[PDB]
Amino acid sequence: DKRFRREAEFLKLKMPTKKVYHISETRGLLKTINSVLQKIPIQPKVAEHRPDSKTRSTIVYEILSAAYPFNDRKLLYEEWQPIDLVRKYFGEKVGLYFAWLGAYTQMLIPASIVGVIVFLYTVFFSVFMALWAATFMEHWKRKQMRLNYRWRFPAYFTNLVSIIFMIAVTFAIVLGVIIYRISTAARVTVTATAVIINLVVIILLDEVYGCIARWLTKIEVPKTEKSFEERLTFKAFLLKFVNSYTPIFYVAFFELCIQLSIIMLGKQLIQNNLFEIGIPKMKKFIRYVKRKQRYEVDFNAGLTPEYMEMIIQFGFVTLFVASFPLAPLFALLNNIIEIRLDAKKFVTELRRPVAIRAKDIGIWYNILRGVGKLAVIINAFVISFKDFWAVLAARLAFVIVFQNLVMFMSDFVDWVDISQQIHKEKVLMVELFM
Amino acid sequence: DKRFRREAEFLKLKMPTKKVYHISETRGLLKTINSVLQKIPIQPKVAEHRPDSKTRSTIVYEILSAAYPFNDRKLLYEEWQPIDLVRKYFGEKVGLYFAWLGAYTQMLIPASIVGVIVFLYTVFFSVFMALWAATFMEHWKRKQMRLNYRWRFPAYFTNLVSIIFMIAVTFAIVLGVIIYRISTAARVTVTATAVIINLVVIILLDEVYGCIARWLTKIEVPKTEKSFEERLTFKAFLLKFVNSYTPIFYVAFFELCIQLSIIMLGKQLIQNNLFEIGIPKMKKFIRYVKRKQRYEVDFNAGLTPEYMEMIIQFGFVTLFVASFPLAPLFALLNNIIEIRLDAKKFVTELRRPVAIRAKDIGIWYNILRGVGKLAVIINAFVISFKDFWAVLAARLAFVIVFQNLVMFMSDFVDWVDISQQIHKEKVLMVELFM
Repeated sequence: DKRFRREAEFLKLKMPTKKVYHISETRGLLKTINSVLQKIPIQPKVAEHRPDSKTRSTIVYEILSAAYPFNDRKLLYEEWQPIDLVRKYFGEKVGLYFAWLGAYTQMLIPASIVGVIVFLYTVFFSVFMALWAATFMEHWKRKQMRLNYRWRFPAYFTNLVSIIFMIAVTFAIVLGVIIYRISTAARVTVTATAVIINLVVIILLDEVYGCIARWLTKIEVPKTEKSFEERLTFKAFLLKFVNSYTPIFYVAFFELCIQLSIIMLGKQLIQNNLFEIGIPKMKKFIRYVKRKQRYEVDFNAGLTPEYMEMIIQFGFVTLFVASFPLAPLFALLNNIIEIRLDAKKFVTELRRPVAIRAKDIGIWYNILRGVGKLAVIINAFVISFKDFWAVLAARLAFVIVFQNLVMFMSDFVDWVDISQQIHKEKVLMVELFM
Repeated sequence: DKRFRREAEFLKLKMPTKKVYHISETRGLLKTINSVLQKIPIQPKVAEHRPDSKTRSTIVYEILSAAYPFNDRKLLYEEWQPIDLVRKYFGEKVGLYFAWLGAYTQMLIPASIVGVIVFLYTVFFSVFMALWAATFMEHWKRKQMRLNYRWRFPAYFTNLVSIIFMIAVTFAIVLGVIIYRISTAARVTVTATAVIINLVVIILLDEVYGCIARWLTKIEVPKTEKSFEERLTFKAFLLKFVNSYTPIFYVAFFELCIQLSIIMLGKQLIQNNLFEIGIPKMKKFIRYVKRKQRYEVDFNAGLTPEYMEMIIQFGFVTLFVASFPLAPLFALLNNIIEIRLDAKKFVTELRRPVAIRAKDIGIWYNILRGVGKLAVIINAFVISFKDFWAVLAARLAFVIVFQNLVMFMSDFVDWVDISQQIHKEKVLMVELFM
């Protein structure tokens, strides 16, 4: 692993005392910023007392201006399922990211088929769709165990402040859609353009409220780098899910589901893929013996949004699971596509580090559980949506039995291996201990 | 621990080989049935290798016709909160039984106060009552951690058979109430007598369907004595909760809540207390040097129903939590009363054994969680219960927002210590290990 860099020199000598702990390193000088690499077994045996080059620079990070750290990576380049050297090389938490990502593809897999069978020849698609959700959570957890075998008051005042400015942004979005209706007001295509500039403004407000949430999480003085990012993700899916889901919410009570699917595909392709590849050309044209050349390539890395958008994709998977079926299929196309571009995007990365000790997606996981939770009553609530009073009455009745039958089916699924190998493995642990 | 008793003699010698394992015992002969006591430190040190007289006869049971096993018990007799020698003497699982029983009293404690404040001067009692339920589960679990610190197809064919005969008994109860209406048919007091004979018939059908469920669980060939009793309890609360809750269900859709409270108090006093003390007089009049006299007293022990009725008491706590408030207060009187009679009932027991290794009530615990779960929508569903169509419409609307606000408050409570002592305790474990 390497490093970049008066008080920098003196505290650099203070850092060299930490190099004098048990470390072995070297320096490299070019382009008016310092750089220092390192590599060191007996000291790694002391590291083995504290708790395989991935583990090596990993433990170097456990030891610790800027800083950093390929024929097997080229073996990935030909090779890109990928979980073996993906875990061995890319990392564990991101290995879960591509892993449960590919699981999200696997949930996407048989689901679109029955949706095509639906669109051939009506709410049973939504019912068994919710079943597909619960099963997706189910084998998500089961497979999570499988790869687990394969491996003070002013803060709450600011919480109320984020509540108030949050709903202020929400009604601001309501001004986006209502003023969008005024914008297309004075055939369908004027509203299509208003949806185009509207989702463009959503592309604006995503970075706007998003980096605003970076100020919300950055101004919270987070000591730990596990819970601060967690609640930062909580606000992220909060305002972001408000941002995305807000327009379809304006569609529902305040048809245009084709525009919703256009925003789905363009949000997949034109926004995420094309803008994401645009960022590679942004840094690229902004710029535009073996280990020496790779160290030169070092001059040439968040995950949560790349997690969260899949959440948004799951939010794509959930909400309009009410209306139109076929968005799941092309959604799965964007899934496998963004899987491949995710892989090559990881190839394009700025030297992403290791990340150890994680069971699952956690905040994202139970966040998805709650996504199903709000999703059921939500999509039902749109699904039902003189004597017309009694019509809406019967509508509310189907809402009710829809709710009770819905969660009843949810618990019915919730009724649902290698612990035998855990037991005999522990018997072997005492046996080798003997 | 002791024992009672041709092939009995030969297999008795086979048992004496198990006495020749590491055991020390003695025999005693009277009244045409055999009896053998036992007591044995080095062999108990071998028992300490396998995993304090309670632990002694406990491990004797771990070693194993009929069989069995008091100035500290008299110290309980004056002493009867009781958790110290209750755990030390009475046992751990039953110590949880009296423990979370007294916790159920503690939930009963401040709850009746606001109910009196209600009955002075309307659904907010039910709302905060559900809050009292969720908190009851909450500090039930938290206190459970606190005392935790202080310590193939034909079977499913029979499951369908129990379903069919179960609903057959349910409609049979519907014949009980409807034929009870025919019975009082040809002022209110004729219906009071019909309720009297009705609940008497419920007292019949409790033992009837109850021992029928003993045939359901006894004919299931249960190998283990942990899951068979669990599902036996599941059928027990199933048919029993159907039995009790069936009449008020007949009251609701098919006022008489005073008769419901009369069945509550009489079910507490006349049924449970008076019939229970009647069983002591049943065996008593059916019958009607220190260790010698106590061994003579040995000639002179289920728990689940004694658990389950509290469930029924919780089922008393839940359902008519819709209608009338003051049944909680006298219910708490029956709670403290049945706590005392529970204590002296444990004094009256037929030499109850030890029971180790249990975190909590389990089947009963999440059974109570589901009791709240069905309870919320249930009591709401009774609580809302030309243009009268639109009246029931608005009724259904309050049902809906009642449901969403209800579970919303439930999760709001579900947002909610000595693990520090666990950590420093483990630091002391390595330290004493050092």
